[PDB]
Amino acid sequence: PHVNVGTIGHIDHGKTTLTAAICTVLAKEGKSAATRYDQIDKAPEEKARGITINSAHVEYSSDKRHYAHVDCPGHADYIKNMITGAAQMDGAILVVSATDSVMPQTREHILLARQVGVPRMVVFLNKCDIATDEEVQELVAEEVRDLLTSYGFDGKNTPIIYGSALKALEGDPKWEAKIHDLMNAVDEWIPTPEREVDKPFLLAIEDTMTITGRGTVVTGRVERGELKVGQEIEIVGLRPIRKAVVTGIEMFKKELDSAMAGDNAGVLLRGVDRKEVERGQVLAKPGSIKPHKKFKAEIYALKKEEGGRHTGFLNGYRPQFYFRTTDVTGSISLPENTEMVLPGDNTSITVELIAPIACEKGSKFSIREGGRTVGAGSVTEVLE
Amino acid sequence: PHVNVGTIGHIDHGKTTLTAAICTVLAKEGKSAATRYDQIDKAPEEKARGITINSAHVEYSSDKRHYAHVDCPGHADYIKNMITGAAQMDGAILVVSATDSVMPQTREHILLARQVGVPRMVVFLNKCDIATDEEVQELVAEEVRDLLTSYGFDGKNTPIIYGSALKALEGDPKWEAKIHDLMNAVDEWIPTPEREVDKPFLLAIEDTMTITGRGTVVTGRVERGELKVGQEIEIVGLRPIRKAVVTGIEMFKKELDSAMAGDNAGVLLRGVDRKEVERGQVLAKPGSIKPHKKFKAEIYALKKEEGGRHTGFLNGYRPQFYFRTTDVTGSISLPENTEMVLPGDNTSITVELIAPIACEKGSKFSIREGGRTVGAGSVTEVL
Ligand SMILES: Nc1nc2c(ncn2[C@@H]2O[C@H](COP(=O)(O)OP(=O)(O)O)[C@@H](O)[C@H]2O)c(=O)[nH]1
Ligand SMILES: Nc1nc2c(ncn2[C@@H]2O[C@H](COP(=O)(O)OP(=O)(O)O)[C@@H](O)[C@H]2O)c(=O)[nH]1
Ligand SMILES: [Mg+2]
Ligand SMILES: [Mg+2]
Repeated sequence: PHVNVGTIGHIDHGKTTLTAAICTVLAKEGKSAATRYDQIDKAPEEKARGITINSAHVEYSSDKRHYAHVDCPGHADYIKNMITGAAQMDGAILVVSATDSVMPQTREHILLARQVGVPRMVVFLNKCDIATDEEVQELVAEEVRDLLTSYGFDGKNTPIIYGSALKALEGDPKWEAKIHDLMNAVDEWIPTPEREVDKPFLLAIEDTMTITGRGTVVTGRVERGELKVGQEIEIVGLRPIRKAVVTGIEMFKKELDSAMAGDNAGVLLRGVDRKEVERGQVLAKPGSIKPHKKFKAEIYALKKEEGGRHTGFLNGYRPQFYFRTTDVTGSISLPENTEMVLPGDNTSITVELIAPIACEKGSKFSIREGGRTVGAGSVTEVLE
Repeated sequence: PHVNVGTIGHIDHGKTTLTAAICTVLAKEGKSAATRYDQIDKAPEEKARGITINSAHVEYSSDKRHYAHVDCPGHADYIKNMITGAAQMDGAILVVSATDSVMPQTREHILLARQVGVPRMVVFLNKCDIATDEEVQELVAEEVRDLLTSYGFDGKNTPIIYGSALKALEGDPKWEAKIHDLMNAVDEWIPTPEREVDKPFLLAIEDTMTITGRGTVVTGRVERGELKVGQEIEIVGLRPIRKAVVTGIEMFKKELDSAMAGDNAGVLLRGVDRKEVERGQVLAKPGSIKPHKKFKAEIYALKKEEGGRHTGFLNGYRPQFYFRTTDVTGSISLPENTEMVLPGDNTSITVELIAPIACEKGSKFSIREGGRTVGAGSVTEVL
């Protein structure tokens, strides 16, 4: 079980150089492959549910943990990666050039990280081989700390390493030591992710089937947590919420006592009629998630050359919102002074659905029109 | 009195080419000067102190009016120019590429145009030599109209000319004709600006004085309008608003009967004690402007190299707000999810001053910290 991290920050501040520096320094101890800057600086197109992103992925391990590291060419790739959940960062490495201090994309990545629930951050104050004046370095560091605090992060205790990603790539051991310092800070500051099996149980219902005399079997993938026979669940979304007692769990055709995250299982609910359950609802640990018709979210509207809309949309745009296994029609309201959202834009929106869906902070959804995906979103607030 | 216009729109949609095309076509009638694209596109960057705005300037006359036309290279130049007011625009020529449709800077320039008070717009749907197929052009046109309307403009009646800036510049007479259609649209849709001397009188008080035998005399520059001896004015700002009759106007050590925009004049006020006036107040036509402690504004934060802050400021920043002649301390409240404003940024803000200052929509001000200018703003709403 590895830890997911990534290099965020303003363009040309040194994310890719730092990524190559980590891999190069760690490869000398046999803890990574010798990944070169030019392999990562290339924009490697990938596809994650309709959204095309240029994104690089490397792997390395520390003395304590193994890491999966994401790095992206463009600011637009970071927006797309974080909203869709294609990245999923247990912790972020914020690169800030000491010669430029905080820049607009530095703030946007930190805000997006707060909205998609990135727990913690470690800062690499880069280009200190250029900005050698310590008073300059401290002024940038104090600005980064204020920025982290203003967005809910622990600016006082966030580790900030003063280094040079370039000179570390060159083999200068004085600057290589900062790469070691950054790795220890990541080991100690970025928490090990909670296993999906310890989270509140959730299963997205795909099919229903009546077992005459006993109840109704609902089938779907357990997204997180663990369910046990005899436990009580809630059926959330679309229809009025209700509780049910699980009397059976089967996967192939064997009868199992439990189901956990990753399982595609049939769940027998005692006394529930097939008309009470439908696709799009979720089984959930009672009280762990609620139904909502109104929510706030950050969205990315796909460009025309990505299969998205060809023109912008206004207030009152009424598309379909795809949540896990089904779509629900909703109406979109826009923030003040945003009167048109164009293809390629990312913006906050407020959505009033016609039917309630089970959603929380961090729920992912696709915006669809005529069956094609025109945008992707991440729920930031349940507003009901 | 010429009309101030300018090309706005997303980068690479043809603003500079259209600017050169307008002059080149009208120069054939002696109504402008033949202008190549490189004269404006490759002009050098600006090498001075303070806020740095890159902008080119041309002149041309249509059949009915004379025009001063400004064209800027970068998006940041348009933000700075419109917020500070150095690019005062009685009307705008929005350039939109028929190949790319409306882009984020197209919407951004329209929003900024409304906040600084640009009343009207004509649209030059450009690159119709590439995007032949009048159906494709008409779709982009409807998108521009919907965008114009969504931001408070009359998108339904806004003149839209389907042209090609390049082929007009190169002398294609079919496309040259669309330059003349654009001039007709500007002549008829862009309203002639109201004369400065005809606007409601405003004077910004700089100095106050007691002529022991005569009375209180306030001195300042007339921002707009005209003041005549015997008229009633209002003293707006820093004190409860009151009225007073003008009994004297002095300039160049002579008693005069009137003062107008641009004049620096000492104004003698009847029944006003010196403790009732002070720098930062304004004299104004009664009811034309009100004092406010709270307002909304679009501001541009100066970069470090422009003499501004080296670091970003947070919610609750309490700087000075320099209005015409004096600064008033005030607190800044930022829009949602904007927790820090960096040097070089532009953002809408809400301000609460410690004292009421006379202000209105379009009032310009500076943000100052320790005496040095760190930002420039334009009031968008008074509360
Ligand atoms: N002097 C110096 N240059 C650096 C450093 N890190 C990156 N650069 C340079 O800055 C430029 C951008 O770095 P890159 O990693 O591409 O930035 P990214 O866009 O944030 O990935 C490249 O030309 C690097 O060589 C550093 O620590 N010191
Ligand atoms: N084919 C064609 N190209 C154009 C037209 N107008 C502008 N261009 C091209 O678009 C590019 C950018 O135009 P420019 O005037 O610099 O746009 P600006 O950045 O808004 O000022 C230039 O290479 C022009 O040659 C047009 O009507 N037709
Ligand atoms: Mg990079
Ligand atoms: Mg230009």
